[PDB]
Parts: sequence; C-alpha cells; structure tokens
Amino acid sequence: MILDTDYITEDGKPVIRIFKKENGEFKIEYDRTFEPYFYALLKDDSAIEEVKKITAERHGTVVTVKRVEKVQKKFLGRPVEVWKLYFTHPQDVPAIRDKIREHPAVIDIYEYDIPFAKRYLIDKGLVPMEGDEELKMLAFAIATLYHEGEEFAEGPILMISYADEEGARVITWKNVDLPYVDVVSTEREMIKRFLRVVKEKDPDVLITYNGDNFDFAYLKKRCEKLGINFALGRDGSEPKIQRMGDRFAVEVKGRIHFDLYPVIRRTINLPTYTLEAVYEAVFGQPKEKVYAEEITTAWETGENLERVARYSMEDAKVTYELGKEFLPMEAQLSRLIGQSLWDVSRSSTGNLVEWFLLRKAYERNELAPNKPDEKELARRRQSYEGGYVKEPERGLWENIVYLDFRSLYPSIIITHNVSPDTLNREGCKEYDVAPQVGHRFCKDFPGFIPSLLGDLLEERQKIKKKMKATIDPIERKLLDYRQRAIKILANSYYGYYGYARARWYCKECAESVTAWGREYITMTIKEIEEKYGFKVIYSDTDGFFATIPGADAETVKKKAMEFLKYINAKLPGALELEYEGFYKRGFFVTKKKYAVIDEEGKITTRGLEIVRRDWSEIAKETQARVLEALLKDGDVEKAVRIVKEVTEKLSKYEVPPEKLVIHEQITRDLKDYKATGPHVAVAKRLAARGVKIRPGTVISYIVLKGSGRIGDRAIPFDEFDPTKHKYDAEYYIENQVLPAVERILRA
DNA sequence: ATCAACTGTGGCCGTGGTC
DNA sequence: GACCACGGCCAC
Ligand SMILES: Nc1ncnc2c1ncn2[C@H]1C[C@H](O)[C@@H](COP(=O)(O)OP(=O)(O)OP(=O)(O)O)O1
Ligand SMILES: [Ca+2]
Ligand SMILES: [Ca+2]
Ligand SMILES: [Cl-]
Ligand SMILES: [Mg+2]
Ligand SMILES: [Mg+2]
Ligand SMILES: [Mn+2]
Repeated sequence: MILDTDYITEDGKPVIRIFKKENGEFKIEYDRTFEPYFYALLKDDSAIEEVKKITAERHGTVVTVKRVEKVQKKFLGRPVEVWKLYFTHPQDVPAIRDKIREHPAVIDIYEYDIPFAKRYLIDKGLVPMEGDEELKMLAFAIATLYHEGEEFAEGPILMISYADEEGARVITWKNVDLPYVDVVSTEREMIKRFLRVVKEKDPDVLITYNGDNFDFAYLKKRCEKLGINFALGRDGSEPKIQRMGDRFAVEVKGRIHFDLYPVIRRTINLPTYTLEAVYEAVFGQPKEKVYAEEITTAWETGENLERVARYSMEDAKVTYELGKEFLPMEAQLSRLIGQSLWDVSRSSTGNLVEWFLLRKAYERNELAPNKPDEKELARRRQSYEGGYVKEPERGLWENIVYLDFRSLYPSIIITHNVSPDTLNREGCKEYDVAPQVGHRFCKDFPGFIPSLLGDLLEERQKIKKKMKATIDPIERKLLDYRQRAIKILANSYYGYYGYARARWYCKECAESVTAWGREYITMTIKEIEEKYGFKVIYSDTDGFFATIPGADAETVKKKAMEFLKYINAKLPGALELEYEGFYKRGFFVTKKKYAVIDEEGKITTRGLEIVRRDWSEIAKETQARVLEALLKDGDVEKAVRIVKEVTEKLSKYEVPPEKLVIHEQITRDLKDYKATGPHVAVAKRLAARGVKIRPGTVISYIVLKGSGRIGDRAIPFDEFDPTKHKYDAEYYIENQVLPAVERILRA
C-alpha cells in the first residue's frame, strides 16, 4: 500500500516521492514526469497563443507556461472545452495564476489551489492504505523532569518508552533495576538509543498520544541542546513540525505519525481526555496516573523511580494497544476520502468532504468550482430553516417505541436528486419540487453529490450489518465508531451545501433538504396517530417516541411493526423508517432533554445535566441518582430522600470540594468577549498573572461563599484551600443541585 | 511544508446585564 | 421583579 506522497525539488524540478510498503518491504518510488497544471476558460481558442506567452517571476527565476492542451470537461454537468495549462514546477502556479485570470481573454481559471502531492494522488487514481498489507507499528511516550515556572523543555527527558507486539521497554539514564528498563549513561545516549530502536524496528506507523503538540517538540528542544541529529525519517530527515490552524502537527517522512489524540477526541465524548481516561473508556481496564510532580521529587531523591519507570512503560503499552484498535477506523476513512492517513486523521470535516469531492470530480471529468472570494463569502452568510422539534408531552410514559429515519438528510438528497447541477435545470422530463421553498430538482440523470452518497450509506449499513454478526464487544464498539463516523461524514455532505466556503455550495439545496425533512417527519407523525392510534410523545427532526396509551408492551410492539410496513411502502426511494428500540418507561422534560429505560434496566439519557461537561459533578451525580431511583424503581420517596440528603452535606460542608468543580472552555481571545461570566472572569485574572490563556483553554473553577456576581467569587480549583476557603454551599444547592433535579421532580 | 481554518440548524439554561 | 442577549454545550 501507499503511505503518503510529497514532492522535493532537485535543480529546479519537482520530484514526486511515493512512500509505499509492498510485500513487507518499504519502497520510495520517484516520479519526475507528472506535471503541475491548472485550467483556463477562454473567450476564444485563438487567444491561447497570447495566454501561452504570459510570464511571471518567483525569486528571480522567470515563470513560463510549459505547454497547453485543450480538453473537454463538464461544469456542473454541462459540457465545456477548457485549456489545461501545464508548468515546470508546482510553485509556478501561485506565481502566475493571477496574471492568467487577469488576461482579458480569460473568462475564468479553475483548480489552481490543489497541493501537488495530493493532485498527484487524485490524477493517478491512487488511493492510500489499500490492500492486504500489514503495517508495522510502534508507540512511544516520554517522561520529563518538570519544575513549575520553567521554560518548555528546560528540564531533561528522564525516560523514553516504546511498545509494540514484542512488548514494552523503557530507556533511561538513571539507575533503575527493572527487567524492561534499559539503562544508559546520559540523556544524549538515551535519545540516541531510541533513535537506534526506531531504525532497527523500522516501523511503518509511529503512534503517540498528543505527540503533535508535546512529545516531538520536547524531543526537538533536547536534541537542539544536545547536538543530536534526530534522524527518525526513513529518508534520514528529522520530524517536520508543521502548523495547522491554531495548533501544530508533526510528520516523520516515510512513516505515518499517527497521533491518537485528535482521533480519540473527536470520536469519544469524555469528561477528561487523559491517557488513563481514554484507556478505561475503550477497554474497561483501569490505568494509573503518576503525576508530573510525583515524578520530579522521585528523580531528585532516587526513590520511586521504579514506579515512574512503570508509569512510563504503561503509557507506551496502552498507547500501542489503542493505536492497534483505531488504525483500522482511520485507514478506512483514509481509503474513502482518498488521502493519506496523516492528513485524514487530523483535518476538519469540511476539508475531507471537499478532498473527496475533488477526487470524484476528477473521476467524472467534472471541473471543480472555485472557493468563494471575499465578496461571495459575505453573500453566503444567510441562514435557513432546519429540522422540526415537537414540544414533548411532558411527564412519565410507559411502553415507548422509538422510530427513526435511516440517514434522513442524505436519503433525501438521494431520493430527490438534490444538487446544484440539477437545481432548476430546464428541459427535463421529470422534477421533484421542494415543499415550502419551491426549488425544483431535475431527475433525469443522477446529480453529482446525490450519486456519491449511496456508496457511503451502503458502506455504513454493511458495517452495521457486520456489527450484528460479531460477538466480540470491544470489536463491536470499534465497528460502532466506524459506522457513526460515516454517518457524520454523510450528513456533512448536506451541511456542506450550506457551508459558505464550499466549492459545491448550494443554499437552495440545503434548505430544500431540511424542508423535505420537516415534511416527512410531520407526515409520519400524522400517519401514526390517525391510522394506528399511537400518541406521538416527542419528536426531533427525523424520529419520534410514541405509545398506544393503555396498551401493554407486546401490543405496542406489534402495532409499531405494522405501521413500519405501511409507511415504508408509502415512502419513495431511499427513505426508510426504522425501529430504533423499545423502552419500558420514559421521562421527557423539555425539547432535547429526556431519559428512557429499556427492558433491561439500562438508562439512556439525552441533553440532561447528567451528560453536560459544564455542570458540577455533585449536580450530575444527584440527578443521576434521582433519575435511577425514578425510572428503575417507581420510588418517588427515594429520589426525594436523595436530594434532601445532598442539600444537607453541601450545607454541612461534608461533600468533597472536588465534586463542585465547574469546567468551561474559553473559545476566543479574551478581549473579544462581550459578556463576562464566571469562567471568563477567572481567565482574565489568570491572564493578569501571565498564565497565557488561548481558545481551547478549560477553566476549572469553584464558587466560594458570598453574594455578589458569581464571577466575583470564583477561583481556579487550584487555588482552593480548605484552611482558608469555605465554598458557597448555598450556590451549589440553589443553583446547581436543586435546579437540575427539580425540573425532573416536577412531574 | 502547501492551503486550511470553520458541514448545517434547533434549543436549553445560567449569568449578568438593562429597565 | 420582568425581561433579554450572551455564551457553552448538547441533540438532531
Ligand atoms: N452532525 C450533523 N451534521 C449535520 N446534520 C446532522 C448532524 N446530525 C444530524 N443531522 C441531521 C441530518 C440527519 O440525517 C438528521 C437526523 O439525525 P440522526 O437521526 O441523528 O441521523 P441520521 O438520520 O443521519 O442517522 P441514523 O441512521 O443513525 O438515524 O439530522
Ligand atoms: Ca532522488
Ligand atoms: Ca419505500
Ligand atoms: Cl486556500
Ligand atoms: Mg436512527
Ligand atoms: Mg433521529
Ligand atoms: Mn435518523
């Protein structure tokens, strides 16, 4: 399989490098014959002799058009000849493209901002991560000597650990007597020993956990202090530290640096994303956390270096086993998008959608539209109407079925051929008309994006079908992440229609999809109440909860399956209503907030404070206890005993102050806030101390006894000290616990 | 490193403002 | 005390 592509320049000329792994052998293929290009549409064919002569400049070297070639293509499905303008070097394209657009005989240019390495993969029809090839993988982690108030990486690395299928080992330059610790003389020898281990094991994948931001930058600083050529790349290069939006990412040429953190962060929802928490979340086994401050007094005193060597070895071991499980996911997503796993695992969703569309456009001989310029961008900032959300019939309900549409919006795009190249296209025999908003969509030929969503949905449903044939629970959970990731990707094609930066943008298409969605779900609700006598308890966009009031579980289930047959035979094309579960009891508080219990006593809760990252644990823990006493047992006297038992204790100061921490993210530069709530008030004070707040910083604070604004008496939970701070028992009772549990206990 | 960043809307609710 | 906008996080 192909791992990655890039290019280098030799004596002015690009050379594509393709990093392959075939038959257990690593190979670099070199391509010097593939040419960079973009396209120009001309007012007339005669003007090509002029456009051919346009020149630019690029660090003193004159940029010319190398050769041109006339090609027939489609733009939004409509045929058109354009001129493919070829250049000697990729960097010619940004140097000359504006001078070509500016030429009065040039109506427009296209595909002029496509990175050459990825251009190569698309035009060659090459897909990374294809084939039976078993990649060799190696995880690594580092233990560092930390002192608070020092510069980054001022202290040494104390241990480097790596793990793979042969096991886990720790390299260190302190005298640790353990069987997996290899002892060397200096920090420099330790790094050099790791470098040699990577060269000897020669892994295809290097796995870290946040190595994009920590491990590699630390290594780089130490190698700079120590005079070490950190030649981890298969071509002898050092790790290449690239900028990616607000943060960094690191590549190792010839291998795949799979940083697990961005992948895990986007597919599992957790309170904290410590390596320990993730490992517990995925496998169910506990992993211990030795702290950067237990580490530092252990190294200076000699004691408990073996416990640190064990925490370092565990870090590498779990990092490996995690990468073992998640690589198939990202290798499949990499195969579907047609780009490298390094890129696909790190990039925004819109960008994946678009790289997928550029490849399909190439395969179909469709010219790509350009990104919007700043004028068009400002024009695309109108919003539109979305899904329908019924106000729930509040309270407790028995024998509830949950019926839900299979991939609704993508199904609508497929069924009604909803796409920019079919919108109000004249001349067709057949049209579907969007309700409320009126846009017409031609049905005579598949639309570009409609013809792509079907293979995605098919892929997802096969994964779900295979989820049904496997007994292994961990393997079933990983299959669950994969099909959910495809669900999100397919739905992002719909959102992409409304995305101001999209090339194939189409706000008519996006509001047509939602309008069809409101039509289908509300027709389904009317159908199930009028023909079958159900009562729709609650509904959100494409599914609903319903019961036959007074009927037992068997009757509600049988009559629910009857309705599905009826409705699914009325529904056209790819629309399909699905049976998504039966619940013995349910409690619906407001829109988006409810909890149900299945016929096994497993509670599923949605939107309620229990699941929110920004409510205090004491509040979440109490509402969880109230809910469980409420839906499992029919014990209203138990729930009320729990809240009163928590009121006292908080008032008596008997509840641990760790359960009162509020976590809220900073999302912008602190100057740009217009409303200063408690998490901003704490963060602005940190900024005044030189703590360097940035978007993404989580404020973890606690509220102390007082009466002013809440931000006035909030401090970082760091600075909490029981000898000196009594917390605000009245705040945590009247503003955190009681509000949460009372909205439930109103019924 | 060469663009990439940031798929869409609906909705609750605590906070700290105005009036 | 009535009301409303901001901001964060969640459900689709
Ligand atoms: N993350 C999202 N981005 C954009 N639109 C979304 C997203 N999540 C949901 N929607 C929209 C499009 C969905 O088809 C519709 C209904 O949501 P939902 O029931 O969760 O998903 P679904 O119908 O695509 O999948 P499933 O087959 O699992 O029910 O709401
Ligand atoms: Ca060469
Ligand atoms: Ca049907
Ligand atoms: Cl760009
Ligand atoms: Mg569903
Ligand atoms: Mg749904
Ligand atoms: Mn659905």
